Amino acid sequence: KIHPGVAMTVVRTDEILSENILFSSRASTSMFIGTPNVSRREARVDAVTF
Amino acid sequence: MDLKVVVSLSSRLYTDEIAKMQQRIGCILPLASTHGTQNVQGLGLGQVYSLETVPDYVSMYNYLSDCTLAVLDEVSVDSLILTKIVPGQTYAIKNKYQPFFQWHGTGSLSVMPPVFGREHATVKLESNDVDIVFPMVLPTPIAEEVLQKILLFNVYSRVVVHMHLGSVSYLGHHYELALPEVPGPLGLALLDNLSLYFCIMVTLLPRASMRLVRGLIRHEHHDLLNLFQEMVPDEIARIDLDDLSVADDLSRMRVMMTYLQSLASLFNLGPRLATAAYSQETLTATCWLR
Amino acid sequence: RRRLQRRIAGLLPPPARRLNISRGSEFTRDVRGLVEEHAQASSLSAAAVWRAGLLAPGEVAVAWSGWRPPVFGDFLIHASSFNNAEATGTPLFQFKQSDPFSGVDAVFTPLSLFILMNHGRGLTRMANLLYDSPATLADLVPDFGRLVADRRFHNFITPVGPLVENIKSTYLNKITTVVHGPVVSKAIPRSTVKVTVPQEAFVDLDAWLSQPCPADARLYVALTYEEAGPRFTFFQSSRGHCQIMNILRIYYSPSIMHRYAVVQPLHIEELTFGAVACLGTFSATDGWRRSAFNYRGSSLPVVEIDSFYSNVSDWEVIL
Repeated sequence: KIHPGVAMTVVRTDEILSENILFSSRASTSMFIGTPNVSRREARVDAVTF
Repeated sequence: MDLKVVVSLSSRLYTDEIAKMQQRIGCILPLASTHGTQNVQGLGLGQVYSLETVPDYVSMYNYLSDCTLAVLDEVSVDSLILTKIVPGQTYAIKNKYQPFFQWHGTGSLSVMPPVFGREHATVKLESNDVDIVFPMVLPTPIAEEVLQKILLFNVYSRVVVHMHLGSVSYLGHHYELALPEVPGPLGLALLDNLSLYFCIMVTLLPRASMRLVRGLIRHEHHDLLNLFQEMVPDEIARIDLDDLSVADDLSRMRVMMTYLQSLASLFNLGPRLATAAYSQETLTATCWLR
Repeated sequence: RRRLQRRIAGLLPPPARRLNISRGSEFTRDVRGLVEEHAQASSLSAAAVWRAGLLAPGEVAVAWSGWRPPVFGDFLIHASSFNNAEATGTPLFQFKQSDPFSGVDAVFTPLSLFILMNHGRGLTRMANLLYDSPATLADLVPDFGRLVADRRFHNFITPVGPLVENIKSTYLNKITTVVHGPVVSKAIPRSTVKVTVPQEAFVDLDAWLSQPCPADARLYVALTYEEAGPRFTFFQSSRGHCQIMNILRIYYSPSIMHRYAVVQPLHIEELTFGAVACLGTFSATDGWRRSAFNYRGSSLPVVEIDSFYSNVSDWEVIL
């Protein structure tokens, strides 16, 4: 427990779970909504996956 | 059945990267998942083949057999679409690969990690800061020649004849391929299993066929016999001193043909494509997964 | 050439791969025409037959879609050689009998396949509880000791896929099994069928290693040759056959040197460390939900692979 001939500066990172607040102004972004088209992916032998 | 995987890029895409990707339309690309939409990470062979100096081809094979396969048909800015290759469907796969291997009529295609360089089959995407590389698709005999040339350079590395091994030769052109130095534990494990197979071959191999070829070299000269240079090997001399017996030979061949099928399946790494009716004027082939 | 347009109108339109829905609440007739698959069983009237469309050639069409109809293997077995308390979805194994004309075949569940390995030397409690006497099974294989001794037991047993129909006859049982295709039960209330493999004989190989998740995770059955008699293990993997023989050699790496150390292979035929065979594919996500199989007395753990596509293959030797 003697001191060595050198020192150290211990850096670490600490994660903090926050509860954010998002503001956004009116008419900031114009967006086009598409069409919800349905499909068939896989005809597995007992269940078909849409 | 609907096979359409749209891959949304998380950023934009410049016109040079668009024009480079648009030349590679119809080339086979692997995917991470099999779902509807995907992000750009996991696409291509680039996640296992990093931008380094050291490759590892057998790990890319273990990736390629694990992941699915898709064909690149539409590329746009911010999103490019792919068409999956599920077994049971029949696809039109165009020959849009720059080292031009001419395809056989109703032969068999075979996907492949990029043996002719990283920079050769790739697109640099600085915009999404990743790299999409394209797996090579070449016919199955030339694929076997490339695979055995890689393994032969892996075993001859502690010996040295280089350019006689480090360059594939096809009737269209002969091509150089990238030669690494060590495949790590996976290529050595493949060589381990093939060493088991080869050593058990030289256990159970018959002796009457050596007695055939020893007199046959002394009898006949052939292109199957010119590589011995009219010198029977000494192992033929020190094995053919015994007699010949047909019962132990039929006992030996019943394990020889039993093991050679599994040795044939020790070269089926990477998924295989069974093709049909390849037209040499449109460079596309009606092909499906085998 | 105007009848040609009528023929091509009868031939053109595939089932819709895409359909623009607006809401799910309306449930239009177009999306019903998308989601409907023609059945396989209907009542015995002209209206029900014409409505289900069984009489359409090749595939069902009322008066191609990526679906393949299954094929059924029809097997006649002795009522003693099989247990009628078996589950439906259990994979069986026809043994090629050595007579020129038989009529009656010989199939084996992996429970029944266990007691051919046990005698001469949990799971075994349930196995001996189901079949009382091994000697009524150990004569179906006439020369079991020689065939195990010269390591030719893999080429005489071929897999057959899971069972679907088992009529409860008294002397000569007829069972139906799906040797290829979508495994689905032939019951008048069409209910699903789960391939059941007992738990101690089914060791996973994905979690045995412990990112690209594929869809079709195959199921490999594996005969190996041990000094304690041969063993029938089952392996689930999401990889290729090229991958599966390498990783199964790595998995059996202690057992090969075990069999070598206790017994020197004095002849040339004892080198083969059995073989493997792909039994078919299933979905890698909801695969292998664990369940239980209850007899009257006891209960063993058993895996339940659901929605299996049976596809057997030839034997690839392990060494």
